[PDB]
Amino acid sequence: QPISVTMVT
Amino acid sequence: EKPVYLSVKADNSMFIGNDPVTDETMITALNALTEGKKDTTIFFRADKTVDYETLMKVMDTLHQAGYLKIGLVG
Amino acid sequence: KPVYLSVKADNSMFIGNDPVTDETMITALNALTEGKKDTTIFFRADKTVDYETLMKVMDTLHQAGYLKIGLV
Repeated sequence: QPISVTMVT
Repeated sequence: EKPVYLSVKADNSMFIGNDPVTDETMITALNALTEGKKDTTIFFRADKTVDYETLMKVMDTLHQAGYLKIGLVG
Repeated sequence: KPVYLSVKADNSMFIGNDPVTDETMITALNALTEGKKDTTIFFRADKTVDYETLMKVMDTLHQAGYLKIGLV
């Protein structure tokens, strides 16, 4: 049950 | 479409844009902004002290609602 | 093959079962991925780990080019 994320900068 | 910023504060207060929300009201408030467009980018920001359990409760609410384009900001 | 990164309440960190810190994590990860940056990284943490800690780890992975992150 993962949640994908991007990190922004 | 225009990204939405979800903020969680150290007091665990939560906001969609400037609108106060809780787990039970967040998806209604978000749909007001996205008009239900699930491809809208959601940017999550939190106070440095917010813990992972809180983060995961918010992420799960968005995920079960079909909001899958999430960026973490810090 | 995906790699699991665990952060514990005391801020100790592991790649697989290998203890790591921010300055050694990418070497340890490259030993498992052979440098394949499309390898999925699953981040798991204790409930009390702070967002600051999560973001320090995410930034280290990000600056190294590991962009396929799942939170568990």
